[PDB]
Order: sequence, then structure tokens, then C-alpha cells
Amino acid sequence: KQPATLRKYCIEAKLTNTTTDSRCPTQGEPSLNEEQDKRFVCKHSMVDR
Amino acid sequence: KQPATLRKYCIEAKLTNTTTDSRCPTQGEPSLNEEQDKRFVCKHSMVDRGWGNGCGLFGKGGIVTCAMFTCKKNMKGKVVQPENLEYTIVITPHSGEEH
Amino acid sequence: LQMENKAWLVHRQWFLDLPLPWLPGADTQGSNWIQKETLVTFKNPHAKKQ
Amino acid sequence: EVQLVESGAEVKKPGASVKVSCKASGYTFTSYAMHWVRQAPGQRLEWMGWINAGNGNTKYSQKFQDRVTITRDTSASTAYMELSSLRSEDTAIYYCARDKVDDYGDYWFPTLWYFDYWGQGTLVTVS
Amino acid sequence: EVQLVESGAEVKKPGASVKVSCKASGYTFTSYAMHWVRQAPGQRLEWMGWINAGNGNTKYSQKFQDRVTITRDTSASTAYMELSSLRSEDTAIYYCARDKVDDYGDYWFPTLWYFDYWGQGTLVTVS
Amino acid sequence: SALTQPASVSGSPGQSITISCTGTSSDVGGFNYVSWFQQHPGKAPKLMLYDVTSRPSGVSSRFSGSKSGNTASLTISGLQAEDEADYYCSSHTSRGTWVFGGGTKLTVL
Amino acid sequence: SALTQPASVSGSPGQSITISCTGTSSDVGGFNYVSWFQQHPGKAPKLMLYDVTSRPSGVSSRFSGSKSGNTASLTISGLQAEDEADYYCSSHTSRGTWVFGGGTKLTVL
Amino acid sequence: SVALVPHVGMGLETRTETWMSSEGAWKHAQRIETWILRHPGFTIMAAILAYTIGTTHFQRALIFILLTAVAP
Ligand SMILES: *[C@@H]1O[C@H](CO)[C@@H](O[C@@H]2O[C@H](CO)[C@@H](O)[C@H](O)[C@H]2NC(C)=O)[C@H](O)[C@H]1NC(C)=O
Ligand SMILES: *[C@@H]1O[C@H](CO)[C@@H](O)[C@H](O)[C@H]1NC(C)=O
Ligand SMILES: *[C@@H]1O[C@H](CO)[C@@H](O)[C@H](O)[C@H]1NC(C)=O
Repeated sequence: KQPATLRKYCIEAKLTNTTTDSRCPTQGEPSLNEEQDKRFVCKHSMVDR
Repeated sequence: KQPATLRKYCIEAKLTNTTTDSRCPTQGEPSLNEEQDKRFVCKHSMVDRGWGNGCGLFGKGGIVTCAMFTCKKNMKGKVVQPENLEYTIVITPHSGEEH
Repeated sequence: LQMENKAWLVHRQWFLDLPLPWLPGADTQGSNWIQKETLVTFKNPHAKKQ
Repeated sequence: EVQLVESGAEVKKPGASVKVSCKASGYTFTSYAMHWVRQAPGQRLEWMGWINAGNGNTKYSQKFQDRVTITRDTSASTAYMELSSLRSEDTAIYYCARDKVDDYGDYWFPTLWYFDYWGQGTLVTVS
Repeated sequence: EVQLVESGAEVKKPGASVKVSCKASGYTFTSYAMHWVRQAPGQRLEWMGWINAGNGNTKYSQKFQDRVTITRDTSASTAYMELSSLRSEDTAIYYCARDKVDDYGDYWFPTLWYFDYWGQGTLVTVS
Repeated sequence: SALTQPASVSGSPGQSITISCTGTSSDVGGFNYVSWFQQHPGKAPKLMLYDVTSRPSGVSSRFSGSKSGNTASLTISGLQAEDEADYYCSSHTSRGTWVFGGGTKLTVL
Repeated sequence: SALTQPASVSGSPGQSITISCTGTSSDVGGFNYVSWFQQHPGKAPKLMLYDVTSRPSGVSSRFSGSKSGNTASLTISGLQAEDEADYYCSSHTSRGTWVFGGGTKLTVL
Repeated sequence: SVALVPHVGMGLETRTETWMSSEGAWKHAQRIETWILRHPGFTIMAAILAYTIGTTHFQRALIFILLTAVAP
């Protein structure tokens, strides 16, 4: 009779507002303002410079 | 001469805007509005809930707690590359004059 | 390394393995502290309000 | 047997600091909770006041978060409620509340029969 | 032998959309980006531009990302600005600006030289 | 952060009137903290219902409440001439705040 | 978030004066991207220096510059009469954007 | 916490003295021996357990020192 939701999943998504940030070798890690928000997805990786 | 800091740790902090949110047994985790900021430090755990708490089913619920993490004292880890730094060295000859 | 009014000369790998909530050196508007769980604690003594 | 009288306000200015008290008697004040709520005439009961206790804790109501400051006292067995930076919609009627606190001192879990007794209404104006 | 000519708009009242054009001549238009800077008379240079290619990507300024949009056509070898919602303080000279995209088509890192070859400068006013 | 009861209800003395309130999955439909307050035009309001259905002392055992999912019903049997009050609703939410109803007006003719 | 080169600067002909500009660790402090633009008033701006100290073909070797962390400089050795135009700095952030300085108009008398 | 891993076995040392040497050079022996004189029963327990296992006569002393040194 009366249901109640447990966990909503996500079948299909879209990505907008891509901003990247890359910094110099042997100087820390990059840091971006939208990494504070948790809607945005992030990944640290290694480019060569 | 010219260092560039790479990582800033912090020493003493404080927690404001502290709030918590709980939810009935077996129907999922709680959802707090300011869990979305990475300022607020979060922790899920299980409280005991029942009719006295006003839910039903007499089981272990879920709870979340968030408080905004500001800062008061930092440290800076500055680093240099082995160029752009000098050594000052003094070369005093003998045959000493007065004092 | 540079604390409040003193300074030292520490090993790099020692400095990176150091548990406190950190922040990158280029991170202006320093709000996003990363491992904040090494400077907070969560008191759940009984199975009640934490 | 339980009556909550208040303190009245004559006339205020938008931007000034209105203030309203509550003389609570007939029961134990040192271990109960005291709320404050605003009623615009014929409108929604806007829950102003927060979760006072024996030490006077807070719970930040979102619409009135950075514009109200509340205090309390135990030696007079009263509760305090003052709202600074008024405007031309804060003029309404006020009320009080009553709720018991858990025996460990902390009050976040409310009890089942909350809002037992109420105030009487002190009307505020603007000019 | 590299020439980048423009076209001038006369007078745009606040509210109307305005667009300027640059005719990039003397090089392969599909393998060079196209930036846009502005200069009010007696003030700084702030950066309006985006990052064209043969792809046609964009990177707008943080100040007015929700204000400008693009179009381009390599068959005409011209890149088009589109500044809608013109305002009162927006009287400025709009310069054209080029730099070279990567050999992989994309524009990830700029060249060390930015703007070796330039445009004319397009004046708009208000009334 | 609000409640959606209808603004005006009516009913002759003898029949039944019900007032529903649609809440979200955190304040009404999940928890058993649902209260009901009437208010005389010259008097401060007063407690009338406990957690879902139960009553304090005072009022004469007529008013029954129920929760049918996300709706909270206030059943009134045997209307009178002194019951023309403003039956507000109430709910303790999940985060820790209290939400309230907009207002009902009740007449008999 | 613009660079911080001063209002103006003066120099007698034959002198060797400097023009400075500061910034942050994303503008100037890590990257070797800093350029300078001479702009005569009835003229499009023409670039004077590449990445930190390099120089375009046609630009005389009078112009030079360096970087000292967050601060970049421009030294004009042997001021002539044709250096009467403001010099706008430039940079490229880690974020991906472009900034320019305030502008230092240089008089020659 | 950070009072552990105290930046000791790094190399990096020169003839000028460190931050706190001549204090933090005899803290661990003083700490474990005030621990021994305020918790002796674990040292008796490590004496029986160390004497039981470890056949040869040096293994008793090595296992006894290590068992009374791990427990702070
Ligand atoms: C180290 O050298 C300084 C520099 O000469 C000495 O300072 C001088 O002391 C004499 C004492 O009669 C003064 O007359 C001078 O004016 C001082 N010169 C200065 C201060 O520049 C100092 O005495 C020397 N130290 C020792 C221990 O011999
Ligand atoms: C996301 O993109 C849209 C359109 O590009 C923009 O209007 C919006 O501000 C962006 N969101 C953020 C958080 O910047
Ligand atoms: C924390 O509470 C204060 C109380 O006035 C409020 O001003 C502030 O906005 C709150 N912070 C957040 C992130 O909600």
C-alpha cells in the first residue's frame, strides 16, 4: 500500500561546465574552485611538461 | 631566494554551523543539505530509534553530522629548486691588524 | 617548513606523509581542506545522539 | 496550572531592536525548552526562537539565521527574545512554547507532546 | 603579408545585440585560434575571447560567460563575436587576436608567443 | 518548509470534515511527529493532538487524527458553534526545525 | 584578479629604467608565460617581449625583462623618443584564462 | 598523532644541533622504564614468556628486550 524510497540510482547523466587546472612539475598539486563543490567530479593525473 | 609553497597544513581549527540529521530504520541513509560542500566534515553512524524517538519499527537508524571546518593557524611548506640560491662566504687573510 | 614565527628544514617525503588537514600551496581561497577527519572527532558514546 | 505571560512592546522602527520576554512560573524552568514563534495575521507560524536549555543552546533557523540573537537567564526564571534590524513585515504577534528535555541534559530529540502551553500575544508595530 | 581586417558598428543603444567580424587573411584559418580582447579609452585590456580551432571549441571569460556566444565559418575564413545585452559601461574598442593551436588540432596549451599579429579595433558607443 | 492544507473548509453540525496536509519524505511521511493546533481569534493556540492520534487532557475526545502516507488527516465528528478556530498543522522535520500549516477557516453556515 | 603594474613612469632619453608588475602563484609565480604589449594610441598594440625574456623579430634588443617569482619586470636600455606608449603586461593562469596589467604610460621628458 | 613519527632517521643532519636534541634523545628509555616501574606485571609476564620460547640463551634476552620495548 504505502511505499518509501530506499536509494535512488542514476541511469543516464550529462556533463557540463568543464574547467581544468594544471600546474608545474615538483610544485604541489593543482587546485580549482569547483573542486569544493561535490556536484563536480574530479581526477588528479600526470601530464608531462 | 624565491621559494614556492606546495602544501599548506593547518594546526588549530574550529567547527561552526554544527547540525545533524537522522532517519528511520532500514529505509536508507539520511541526506543533509550541506553535505554537498567539502567544507563540512561528515560522518555517518547508527543510532537506536523507536516509538519514543517518533519513527517506528524499533531498530538501528542512520544519522549524519556536519559542521563547517574553518581554520585559524596554518603552516606553509615552501620548496626550492637547487638554482637561484646563494652562499655567502668570507675570506679573511692573516697578519692581523689591531683588534 | 614554516610555522607561526619559526621555521625548519624537513624531509620532503616526511612532510607529505604528515597527518593534518592540508591544502595545496597554490590554493587561494583556502576553504577545501582535504583530510579534515584528522582534526575532528565524532562522539557517539551510547547508541544515541552524536 | 501552567501560565506563560510575556512582555509587551509599544512601537518600534524598522532597523531598531524589538525585545520580548516571558515570565514562566508554576513549574521547573531549569530543565525544559523554550521556543519562540511569530504569527503574521492569518498566516504561517514562523518559528523564530531556538532550542533553549539549561545552558541555552542554539539551532539556526534558516530564514532568521543572521538577524536574530537570543539569550536566557535562570536567576529570574525567564527567557529572552530580541530581534534587531526590523522591517515592514516583522510586525506581527508573538507566542511562547514548552517542551521537556532528555535527562542527560542534551535536547535534540524532541518529545512526543511538544508545545504543551503557549503565551498570550504581544503585538509589535513599525513607524 | 598577414592582414586581419575588421568591420565597425556605429552606435548601439543599451539592450540591443551587437556583433563584430574579423577577416583573417594570410594564413590557414583552421589551424590557428582566435582570441578577443577589449579596451575602453583610458583603461585596461581585459580578455573576452574564446579558443577557436578547426573544432570550434570555446573558453569564455569568468566575468561574462553567460553573456557572449559564438559562430564561425571557415568557408569565409572569418570569426564572429556575438555580444548581446549591451550595457551603459560597455563602450570599448574590440581588438582581434590570434595564436596557434596544437598540431593535434585541439587548443590545450597556448604557444609561448600569444599575439604576434593583430587586428584593427572596433569601436562601439551608447546613446 | 511549508504545509499545504486547504484555506477554508465548511460543514453543518452533525457531519464530518477532514483536513489533509501533504508533506515531503523527511518531515511528515517519515516521522510520527505530526501535531494539530487550533487558535481562537482572541486566545493563544493550544495543544490538541500528540504524535499522530493521541490527545491531551482538556478537549472532549472528539478529534481523531491519522497519517495516510504523506497526508495527515484531522477528522472532526459532531461540529459545534464554538469551534470556529484556525486549525493549524505542525511537523518536526528531520534536520531539526519545525514546519507549520498555512491556515484553515471553519464555519457552519 | 588583474596584475599590479603601476600607473606611470618617467625617463630622460638615454636612461635605463624599469617597469615592474606583480601577481600570484598561478599568474606569474609558476609559469614562464609573461608578455608585454606596447600600444601607441592611434595604433593596435604591438608585442615587445615573449615568454619571459625573448623577443620578436623587428623588435630592437633595447627591450629586455626578467621574472623574480611573482614579479616580472621590463627594462628599456637607452630610452629614445619613440617609447611614448603604455606597456600592458600579460599572463596565462593555471586555470586557463588570460589577464593583463593596468598599464604604465611612459613619458620621455 | 603527529607527535609520533618524530623525524629522526632521515639523514639530513649537520654539525649544528637539531630542534630538540639533548632532551629528545633520552625520552624513550625514561618513558619505557617509568612504564616498567609503574606496570611491572607485564615485565614479569614477558620474563616467563621470553624464557619459555627461544631456546638459546641470547634469544631470551633479545625477545625479552623487544617484548618489553614494543609495549610502551
Ligand atoms: C672586531 O672588529 C671591529 C671593527 O673594527 C672592532 O670594533 C672596533 O673597536 C674599536 C675599539 O677601540 C673602535 O675604536 C672601533 O670604532 C670599532 N669599529 C667598528 C665598530 O666598526 C671590534 O672591536 C673587533 N672585535 C674584537 C673582539 O676585537
Ligand atoms: C554551467 O553552465 C551554464 C552555461 O554554460 C552557466 O550559465 C552556469 O553558470 C554554469 N554553472 C556554474 C556553476 O558556473
Ligand atoms: C552559520 O550560522 C551563521 C549564524 O548567523 C550564519 O550566518 C551562516 O550563514 C551559517 N553558515 C552556513 C554555511 O550556513
